[PDB]
Amino acid sequence: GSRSRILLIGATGYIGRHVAKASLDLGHPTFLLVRESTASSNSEKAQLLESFKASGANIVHGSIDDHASLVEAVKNVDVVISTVGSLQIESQVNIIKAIKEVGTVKRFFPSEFGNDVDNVHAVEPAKSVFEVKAKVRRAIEAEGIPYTYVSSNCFAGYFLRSLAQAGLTAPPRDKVVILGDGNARVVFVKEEDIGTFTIKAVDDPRTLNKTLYLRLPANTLSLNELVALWEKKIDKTLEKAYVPEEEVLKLIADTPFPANISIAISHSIFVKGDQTNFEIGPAGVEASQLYPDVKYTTVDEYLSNFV
Amino acid sequence: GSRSRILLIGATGYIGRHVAKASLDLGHPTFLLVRESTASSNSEKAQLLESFKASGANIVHGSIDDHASLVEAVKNVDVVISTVGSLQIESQVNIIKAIKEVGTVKRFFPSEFGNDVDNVHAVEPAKSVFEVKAKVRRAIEAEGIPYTYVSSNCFAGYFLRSLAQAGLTAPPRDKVVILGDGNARVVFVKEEDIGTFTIKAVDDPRTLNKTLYLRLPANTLSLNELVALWEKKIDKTLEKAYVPEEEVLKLIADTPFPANISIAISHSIFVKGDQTNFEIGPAGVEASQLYPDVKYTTVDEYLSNFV
Repeated sequence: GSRSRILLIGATGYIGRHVAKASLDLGHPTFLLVRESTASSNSEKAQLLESFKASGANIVHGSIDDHASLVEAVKNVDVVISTVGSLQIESQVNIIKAIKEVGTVKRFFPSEFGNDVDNVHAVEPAKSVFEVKAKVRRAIEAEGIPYTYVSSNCFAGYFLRSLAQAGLTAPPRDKVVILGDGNARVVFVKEEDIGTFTIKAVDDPRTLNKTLYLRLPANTLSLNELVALWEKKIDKTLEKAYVPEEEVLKLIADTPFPANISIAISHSIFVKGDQTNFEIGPAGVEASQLYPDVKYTTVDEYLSNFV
Repeated sequence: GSRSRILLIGATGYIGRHVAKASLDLGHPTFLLVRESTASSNSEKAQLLESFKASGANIVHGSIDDHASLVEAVKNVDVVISTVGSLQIESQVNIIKAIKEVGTVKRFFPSEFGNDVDNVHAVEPAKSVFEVKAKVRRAIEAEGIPYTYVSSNCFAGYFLRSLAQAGLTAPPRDKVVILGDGNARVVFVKEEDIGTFTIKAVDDPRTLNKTLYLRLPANTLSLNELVALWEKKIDKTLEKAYVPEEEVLKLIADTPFPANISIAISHSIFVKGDQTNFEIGPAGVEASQLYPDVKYTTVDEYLSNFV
């Protein structure tokens, strides 16, 4: 179970909890940075930490708004994996200053785990959300810090489970709204799989100073293909609506915060096809060609459960 | 006579457009800080700008980030209204330094137009979102800028046309999901009316250093009374589902950005009832009792267009 000491900053977040679990499962010494908080006011969180120290994670008590707790937690580790929320994507500049000041960190993974922000054709407000991450990448690069940018694409438990439908928690059995032509390919990855491939890249030299894509073969399809795989399984036809790009942009302009960020990320992904409309260059590498050994849940597998 | 000059920052945003309209309709000198009118990109923006130019507005050049464009723009006015989207709220601190240097400005309206962030019982991530706006209020107050905070509660175009169902667009005809008990009262306001009441307030001594609340009597209702009114309109009863606070909190935790912000803002409004569960204090003022003049669109009138 390899050897390196990993620090998770933002362990209780949506993808952070899966990256933390797999850190423990491929057997590393896992450190979790935790800010002092009132636990009744932050219940599910306290309970998630409870279960991480029960699994064996080593809690460091800190904040990225405390350089002294950051430099300390960073001295202590080999790779730093940030999985913070959108509210503090820009505050990762603190983790960089501390990573710079310490010198002992072998690899920094910033909070990415979605689209590759240097290869999107996004419209506002999504265009600005992505530009905050891109700017942290240029700051990691300016410091000379060793990095891996994980571009894990679409969370299966959000987008696949909903069949890319804005409100849902289960695949619709009546109707779907397909944005654009429905032929842009997307890739969906189960969150627990995102956590495993991320932890497998930590010490590998093929992922040093690379963007790691998760372009998983069995998991790459268009919404047309996904609706058709599910009409088959549920053995009935869904009523469909087709929304062109122009009608999606009007929707974005006429929706307030935060739902306009949702619809604009969905234009980048489902209309523009931003997860699959560019080639992995010299500075990129793919997780299935790099770790062919990992068995990931396919879209057919994840969908058969909801049938 | 001599009418007050209004500069509006964020004029093409979701609410800024309705404020800019009303400044022009109530005969104020209207100046709009615009950076560019992008060649092919947001031509909706461009044709919005054009509409306001044709209607009488003066386009001032510059942005929240050119400090000199801002100083030069705020010196030539009496009232400054900011309606920037959530991604730039934190940067309105640029507008505070420019207003503070100029001395001239009689009133600053920060980008509020929602819940009173100083009377909120929110959970994360909404808690953190509400606080960057609370952080700006304090800074206005710290440099002693005259101000008016517009707490205009629920936008009818997002929350009333949907009957508080996320997924948007039209009131359901079958079932409805209600968060909490459905008795927490909320105030729905049509965006046009939010433009009106904001401008009615720019000169008033009664709103000077006050929080102006839109608790419009015919529009303040609980979601259980809303479903009942609509049920009556379409002469049919819907099914209801009540989600307890424990599962609302769990869903926020198990949903990614930005949808978790959406759910945490619905928790504040529809489960905590933060729009109506406090008393308007000595530094608050209410809009319909201040302006009995404005024949605001009522919920029944708004909802009739969906029958």
